Amino acid sequence: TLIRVTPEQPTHAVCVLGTLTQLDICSSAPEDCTSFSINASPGVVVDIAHSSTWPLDPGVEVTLTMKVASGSTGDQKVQISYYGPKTPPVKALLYLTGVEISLCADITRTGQRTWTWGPCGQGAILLVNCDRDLDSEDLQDMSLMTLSTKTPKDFFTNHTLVLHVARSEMDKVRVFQAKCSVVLGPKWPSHYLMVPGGKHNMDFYVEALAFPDTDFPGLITLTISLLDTSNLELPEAVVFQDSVVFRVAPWIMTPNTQPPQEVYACSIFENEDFLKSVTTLAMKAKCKLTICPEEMEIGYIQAPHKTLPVVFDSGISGLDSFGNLEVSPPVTVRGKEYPLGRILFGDSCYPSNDSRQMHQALQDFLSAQQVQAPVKLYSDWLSVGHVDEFLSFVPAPDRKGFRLLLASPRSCYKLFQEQQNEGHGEALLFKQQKIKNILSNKTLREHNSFVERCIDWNRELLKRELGLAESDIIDIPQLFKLKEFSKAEAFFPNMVNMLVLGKHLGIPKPFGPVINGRCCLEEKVCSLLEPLGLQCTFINDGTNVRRKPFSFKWWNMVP
Amino acid sequence: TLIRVTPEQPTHAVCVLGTLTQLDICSSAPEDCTSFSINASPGVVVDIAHSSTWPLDPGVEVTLTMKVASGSTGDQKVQISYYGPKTPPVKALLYLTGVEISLCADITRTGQRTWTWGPCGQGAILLVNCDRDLDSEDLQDMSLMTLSTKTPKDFFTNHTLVLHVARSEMDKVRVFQAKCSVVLGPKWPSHYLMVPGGKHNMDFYVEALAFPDTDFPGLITLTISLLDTSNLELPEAVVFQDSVVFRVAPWIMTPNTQPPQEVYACSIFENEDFLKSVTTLAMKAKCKLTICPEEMEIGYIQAPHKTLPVVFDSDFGYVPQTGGISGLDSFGNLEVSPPVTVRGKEYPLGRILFGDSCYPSNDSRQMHQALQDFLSAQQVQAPVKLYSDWLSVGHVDEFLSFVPAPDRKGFRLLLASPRSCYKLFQEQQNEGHGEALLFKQQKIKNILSNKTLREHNSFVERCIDWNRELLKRELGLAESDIIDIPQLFKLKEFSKAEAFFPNMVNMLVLGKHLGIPKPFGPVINGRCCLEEKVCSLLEPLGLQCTFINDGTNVRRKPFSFKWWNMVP
Repeated sequence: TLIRVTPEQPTHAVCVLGTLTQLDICSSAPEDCTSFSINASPGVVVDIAHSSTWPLDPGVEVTLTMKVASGSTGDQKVQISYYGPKTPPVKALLYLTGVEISLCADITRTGQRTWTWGPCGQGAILLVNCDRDLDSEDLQDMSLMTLSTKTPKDFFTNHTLVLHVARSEMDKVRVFQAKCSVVLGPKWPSHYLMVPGGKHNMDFYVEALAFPDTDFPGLITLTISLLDTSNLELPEAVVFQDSVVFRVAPWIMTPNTQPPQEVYACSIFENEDFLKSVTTLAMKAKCKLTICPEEMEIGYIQAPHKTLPVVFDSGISGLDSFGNLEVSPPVTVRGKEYPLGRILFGDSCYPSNDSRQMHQALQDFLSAQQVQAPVKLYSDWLSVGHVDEFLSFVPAPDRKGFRLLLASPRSCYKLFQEQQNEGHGEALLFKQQKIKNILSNKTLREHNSFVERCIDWNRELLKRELGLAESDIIDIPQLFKLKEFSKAEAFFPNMVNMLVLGKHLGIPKPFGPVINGRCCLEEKVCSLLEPLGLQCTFINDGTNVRRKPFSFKWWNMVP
Repeated sequence: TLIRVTPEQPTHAVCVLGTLTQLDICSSAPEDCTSFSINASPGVVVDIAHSSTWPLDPGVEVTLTMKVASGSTGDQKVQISYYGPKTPPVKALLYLTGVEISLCADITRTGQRTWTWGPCGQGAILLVNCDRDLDSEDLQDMSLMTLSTKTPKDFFTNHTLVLHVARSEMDKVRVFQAKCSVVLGPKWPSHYLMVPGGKHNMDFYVEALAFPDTDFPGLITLTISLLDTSNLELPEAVVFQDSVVFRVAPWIMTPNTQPPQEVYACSIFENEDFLKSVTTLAMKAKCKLTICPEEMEIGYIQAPHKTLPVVFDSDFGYVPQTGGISGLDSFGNLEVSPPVTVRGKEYPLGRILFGDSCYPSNDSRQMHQALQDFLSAQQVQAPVKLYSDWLSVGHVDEFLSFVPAPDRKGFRLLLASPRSCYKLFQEQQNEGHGEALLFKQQKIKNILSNKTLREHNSFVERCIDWNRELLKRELGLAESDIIDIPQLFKLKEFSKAEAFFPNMVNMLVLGKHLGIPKPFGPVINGRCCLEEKVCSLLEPLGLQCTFINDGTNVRRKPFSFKWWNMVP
C-alpha cells in the first residue's frame, strides 16, 4: 500500500511484516525539494525499488517493512530531511507501527487457500464432506488453517482483521474455528476476527461440500485483509492483503487389478453353490469375505491426512449402467500418464433416431474429475450394451502388468476346426449340437463376421485410447448369435465377465463340449491364462469388490 | 478397422487412405504355420515392426498404405505368402483399394484434428450468425468445408456415408448443403448423404447459434462416417471415420484508447453549442460523425474472414433476468484496460476492469455474475475486480481512465487525485492571489481553511492508493504512469463519494482530442486554475483539449492482433 505524509503535522501509519509497503515522497512533497537523506531506525527495512544521488524520479518506490510487533500504539516513528542550497532541511514525521499477521495452512501438502494442482506445486487438499458429522477424526479429515498475529495490546482498538472468500466459490468451502463454530461456508463469504492484543492463536479447519463439476472450475481461494480505521465517520480502508492456494479432492473409481481388501456378495441365495467356490477362493486368497449381510460402485477420496472411501449408486437407456462404465488399470496414454486410470465407456458410433449413449451429465461428471479422462467406446450393437461383456482386465504379475481379455469368436472357429480335423468331431455342447453341426451353419459364419467387425472397431479404439499394443490383448473364444432388431448376444454363457479376487479368480463354466471327460474351452482358457501365473476356478455363472486405494495420490499428477 | 484373413478363402476389403492398414496374423493362422512372407513392389510403402524369416511374434506390427487412389476396384494386388516348413506355402490374398477422402477446411486456427491455441495452432474459427439472415452471396462470409470423395461407382449401392454432430452440440452448429436446408442442426443430429459414386465434391456452410458461455468451452466437432451395408438384413458396419473441429468466435470489448471509425450521438438535450463543438472536434479528428436522426459497447468478433462489429447491450450485430436488478451492474462499469503485463501473464487484448467491493459483505455491491462468467469464458480477456464501491455510482471510469500517449508504453492513466488540487491551491495562495472565486462560488482561501474537506479528501486518497496498488499488481502498472488529476470528492447520505465540481476524468474521448467537461473553477490571470494545470501538463506532450458543458458511443478499429494467436 501507499501512505502519504504531511510535513506540518505527524500522521499514523502501519506496516505489516512480510509485505513491502510502498512510500511515495514526491507527489505530497514540500514545495522545494531536490535531495534526500535517510536517517531511520536500525530496525526498519527501508529499501528502494524501481548512493548515486539519483534525482527525484516521478515514480520512485521506497519499500518499508518493520519486524518487531510493538506493545504500545505506534512506538516507532520515522523522519526524513531534505538538504538543498536554498534552506536547511524540512521535517516530516510518520507514526509507524509493526504487526505480524500470518495465515499458514497445509503448505507442504502433508498436513493453502485457492485451488491448484501440481506434483511440485503449492496448495492444500480438501476432502469432500458429503456427510454431516469429533476430536481426532475432525483433526484428521479437515485441513489445517493456523492464524498467528503478534500485536500491541491496544493496536486493535483502531484496526481490524477480516477473513473472506470469493463469492463464486463460497458455496463449496466451509471453515470451523477451534461444538464446531462456523466461520465461513455456503452462507458467509466473509467474517471479522476478534483478536486481542499481544498473542492469540485461533485455529480453523477446512472442508468442502462438492466435487469438481461442470459449474465448478477448480479454485477455492483464501484471502486475509487488514483494515485501517482511525476515524469513526470515514469508511474502512485496506492496508494489507494476502491470497493463496488450495484444491479439492475429486471422486475416483477402482479397477479390478488392485490387491483387494474386502469383497461382498448379493442376495439370490444360490450362494451355497455360488459362494462355496468364492469362499474357498478367498480362503486361498486370504481375503476377508464378509458376504452381503442382508448397482453400487466403490471409490475413494484422499487428502494428506485421510483416505476415506465412498460409494455411489443410481430417461433411462441400457447403456447408462455401470457395467458399461469400466476402469482401466494405471495407464499411460500418449505421454499423459493416468496413474488413476482412464474410465472407458461405450456409446454409439454416430447418433440417429435409434442410437443410445450415456446421459451427458454422467460423462461430464467423469470428465470434471480430470484425474481420469473418460474414453468413448462402442457397445451399442450388443443387445444388453455393456463393455464388460466383451472386455476385461486381469492381474499380470509379469511383463507389462495387466492383461486385457477380449472376446474373439474367430479363435473359437480355429479350435473347433482343429479338433474336428483330429477325428472326433462329435463332441456334445450344452439342445446339443456337434462341432460339424455348428461348422455347417453358413448363417452363423456371416453373423460372426459382422460381430467380429463390430468388435474390431472397439479393439482399435482401445489400442489408441489406452496406449495399448498387440502383446497386451489376449483373445478368449466366444461365439455370437444375433437377435431382435439385429442385436448380438453370446452363444454359450459369457466367459469374459468374472470375479477377480486377486491373482487367482473365478470364471463361469462354459458347459461346452466334452473332450475325454474334459471341456475343451476350459483347457484352452487355462492354457491361455494360467501360464502367465493365474489360477482359474470354474462355476455356474452380483458382487462388489472393494480394493486398496492407490498408493499414488491424485494431487501428484499434472492433468 | 481390423482385417482378418482365413486360409479357407481370401477376403476383399476397402482400405481408405489416412489409416495405417493394420493386419491380423495370429487369430486365424494356419495349424502348421509358424512363419509367413509378403510379396509387393519396392514402391509400396510397407510398414513392418518387429525372406528374413519373420515368425509369429505376439507384437509384430504390420501396417500398409498406398500412394494413389482407386476409382477402379482392385487396381493393386497383395498376396501374403504364408510359408510352412512341411506344408506348401498358403497365400492370403487382398485386392487393395483406396478411395480419396478429403475433409479440407481452414484448419490452422484460421477459420488428431485437435484445437490448440497460439500463433501456430490447428483448428477453425466460425463466426456467430447473430443476425436473422442466396447461395452465391453467403459463400464469402460463411465457413465452407470441402468434402471430396473419389470412390468406385458401385460403392454407394451397399455403402452409405453419414454426416453428424454429437447429441449435445446440434443447437450450436447449422450446416447448409450447397434456401431451406436441414442437414444437421437444431433438430437433426445426423444426415444420410446421397453421394453419387466416382469423384464428387460437396460444400457445407457453417454458422453458429451461441457464444462461448458457462456451459460451453467453445469447441465443437463434426464427423463423417463411412459405413458398410453389403447385407440388407444385418446392421451396418463402420469402415472409416473422419473428424474436424471448430471454435465459436468470442465477443471482444473495445477500450477507450482506440482510433475512431464512427462516432455516435444521442439527442438527449438540444445542446446546440455541444453539438457544434462535437462536430468541429470530429472534423478535427477526421471521423464520420453519424448523428442519430429522431453503454452499448461496440466490439468485434475477429475472424480470418471478416471483422463484423458487435453491439453489446444490457445496426452491426446485436448480442435475461426477470427483474429486481441493481443499477450498478450497467455497462459504464465495465472498462477495458489496454494490453498489459500482470505478474508475468501478458494480455495483448486487454484486461477488463469492473466495479465491486474489496471484500465481500452483506451491503457490498458487485456486477451481475453472468457477465463475469461470460467474460471469463472469453478467456482472451481475463477480468480484474477492483475497489470502486466507495462511490455512489460504482463505475471505474469515474476516477481513472486511459488516454493515448505517444511516449513510452503508449498509454497514460488519469487518476482523480485530491491531493494535487490542494497542492496547487496552496501554491496559488502562497504566491498571493488566493481570493479568486470558483464556479456556488467559493474562495481559494476558504477551501484551504476547510479541514473537513481535507479529511474526506485524504480518505478518498487512501482509497485511490489502494486501487493504485491494485492496478500495479492486477494491471502491472507503475507510479510514474498515473497523472494525479486535480479533482475534489465529497460524501453524502450512506457515506458514498461523489464529484464536487464536474469531473475532468469522466470525459468523452474521440482520439487525441479530449472533450473534457468544464471545471468551472477559480479565475486567475484570465484562465481557470484547473484548466491552467491540465493545459500545462498535457500540452507539453501534444494533446489538445476542448471544454464542453457535459451519451457518445464510439466505434473503433480492432487491435489488428489476431485473437487466435494468444494462449489464455
